[PDB]
Amino acid sequence: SPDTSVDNKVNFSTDVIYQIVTDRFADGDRTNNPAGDAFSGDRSNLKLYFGGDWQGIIDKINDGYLTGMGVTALWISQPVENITSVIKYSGVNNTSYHGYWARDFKQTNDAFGDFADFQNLIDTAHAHNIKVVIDFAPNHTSPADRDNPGFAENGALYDNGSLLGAYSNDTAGLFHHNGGTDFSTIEDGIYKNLYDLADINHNNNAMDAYFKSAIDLWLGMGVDGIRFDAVKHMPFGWQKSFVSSIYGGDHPVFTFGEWYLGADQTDGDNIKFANESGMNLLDFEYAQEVREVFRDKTETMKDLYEVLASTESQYDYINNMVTFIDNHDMDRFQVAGSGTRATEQALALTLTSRGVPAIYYGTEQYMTGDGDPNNRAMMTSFNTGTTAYKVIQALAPLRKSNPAIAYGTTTERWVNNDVLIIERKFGSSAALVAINRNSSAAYPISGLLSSLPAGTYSDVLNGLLNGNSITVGSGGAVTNFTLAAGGTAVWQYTAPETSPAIGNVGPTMGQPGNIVTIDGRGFGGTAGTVYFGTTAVTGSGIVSWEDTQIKAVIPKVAAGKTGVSVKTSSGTASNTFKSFNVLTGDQVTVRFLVNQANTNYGTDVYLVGNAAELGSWDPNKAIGPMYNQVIAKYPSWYYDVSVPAGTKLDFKFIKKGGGTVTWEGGGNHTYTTPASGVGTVTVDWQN
Ligand SMILES: [Ca+2]
Ligand SMILES: [Ca+2]
Ligand SMILES: [Ca+2]
Ligand SMILES: [Ca+2]
Repeated sequence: SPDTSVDNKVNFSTDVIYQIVTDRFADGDRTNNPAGDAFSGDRSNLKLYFGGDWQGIIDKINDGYLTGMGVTALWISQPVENITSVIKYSGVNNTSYHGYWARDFKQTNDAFGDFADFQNLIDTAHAHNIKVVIDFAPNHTSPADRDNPGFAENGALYDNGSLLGAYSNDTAGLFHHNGGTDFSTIEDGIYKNLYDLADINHNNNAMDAYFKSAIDLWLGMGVDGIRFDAVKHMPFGWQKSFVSSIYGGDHPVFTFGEWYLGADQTDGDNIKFANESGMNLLDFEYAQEVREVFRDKTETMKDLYEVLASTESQYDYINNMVTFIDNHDMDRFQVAGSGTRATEQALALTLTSRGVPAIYYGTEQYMTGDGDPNNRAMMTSFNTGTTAYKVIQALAPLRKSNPAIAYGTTTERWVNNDVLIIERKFGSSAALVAINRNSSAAYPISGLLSSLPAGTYSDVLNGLLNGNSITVGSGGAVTNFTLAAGGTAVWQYTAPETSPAIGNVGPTMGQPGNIVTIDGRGFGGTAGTVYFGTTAVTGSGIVSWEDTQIKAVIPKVAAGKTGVSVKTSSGTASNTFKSFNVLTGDQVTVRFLVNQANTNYGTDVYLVGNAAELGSWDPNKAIGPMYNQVIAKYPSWYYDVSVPAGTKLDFKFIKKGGGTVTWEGGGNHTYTTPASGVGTVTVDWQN
């Protein structure tokens, strides 16, 4: 099957995701509706269950509402069994309608449906060439008070109905007992509770095995992708080990996490997580800037382009960014009393930009509402006639048919404070997008250049947003035209590639023997070579080959980041996909601890070692800076690190800072890592 097939679970940049809060979308089965104080019949209390369920999603696929839009993936509320108790929070009864208060990750939330309902949703979606993404929240269970067991359900955790433990009587050490976080540092937000949510201890072997087992069940039923909740509040090392076990399992899938960023904020740890964790990220820098430019008018088109360029240079895998313009935690894009063209233009930009676009349910019906839970009202209408519906219908399928939009580079061709003209290019295909946010003034466009070959191009939107046709001359020169007030147009050209061209490689990280997927154009029908760096993969090591997709087995090659490329059976080479990170083997998570390592202000302890996962003795690739506040206290330091299973590691600790790099004295430390799960090592500093 080709790169655009619904069967391609690891690469999503040809898709458009529709994000559904399950309880708030469509009640297709009133018999699974919660009863009593847990249900809001008149929808007065938006913290209660309203009744939306998987059957309702199934109905809106079959009757064509969701298919009519060109949407090709559905991202749904965490499917797992939640607590069924109603919690009073400052006078207001609250429920698990949102799906984030888990108690059994191996059972369904019966409000949404049973396991047969879930398999039907998967089946109806795939049958319509729609992928299914689930929220997954392994950070915590549910609200709990350690010193008052009676509150809620004490954050209890069941395994197929059998109680592994609760917060108040936690003899196995399943949870952290370190208080609640004040969000003051990243370390503080990982190893402590988020509000009153019982924080899982993933340095526990039973917890590592539990979540690996639980995710495999959902992936076994055909789930195509995972939205990891709260990735800022779990150890980076555990998450890298966790997604490496997915990529090495039977069901490699696209994964991405939520790492919130505020407006005008960039964060080095966010960047490092997106580039090194093996998991991708929701693109908050893009989302906040688009909101500023179109919704709030607190930035201009020039500022928007600057963010497009700075995200491109800082993120290694820009086609994996999941872009959006709002979600279930922000104010709705549509502001009561504003017009709808801001929504329309923001969608048009997002649907044609690099990455993986995601649309929050009801965006296309101009739903309004500020803050949680007002931004989670019941879907107001299924009107397929709104301009926004038709904008998505027109432009989402371009991601499947034009490889410039799914894979291509991004180049500004014209920019002032109100107008942005952007070109996407991939080999012989290209797309040109023009947007004028000024609602009372048209702008003449003169001397615009493009990569479009000569001829006359009609607007893909056909004037729905006051766009126009253009005439392109010899050198990609675009004949003078006027971009109308509020105007938005898309012009495109797609041509069959003749040279092999890689658009994406998924997953982005893997140990030898994993199956990776290479998507692009012009690979030929018959098998050729795949080049992990300088080493060739042919014959047995190619699982399947065709013109837009190759599946291949990672070869036993030096661990570390490397380029991936293909040569056709006619000996023709491709471009190289940058920074594929080969692992040494399967991963475990080890907590490394070092004592009596004192430092002055501005100097941090780091971990170096022999395996690539430990930097290969490069203090430039050292792991850290380590932590010293919560799990263990300065002058003790600790860090949770993804390292190869069953492996004799040699390592030392170092002290680096503004210039100086101090090394550990004596001989090396040595440790054989576990064959599965998680581990720990405690060492003394050596002067
Ligand atoms: Ca229902
Ligand atoms: Ca249909
Ligand atoms: Ca945590
Ligand atoms: Ca600003």
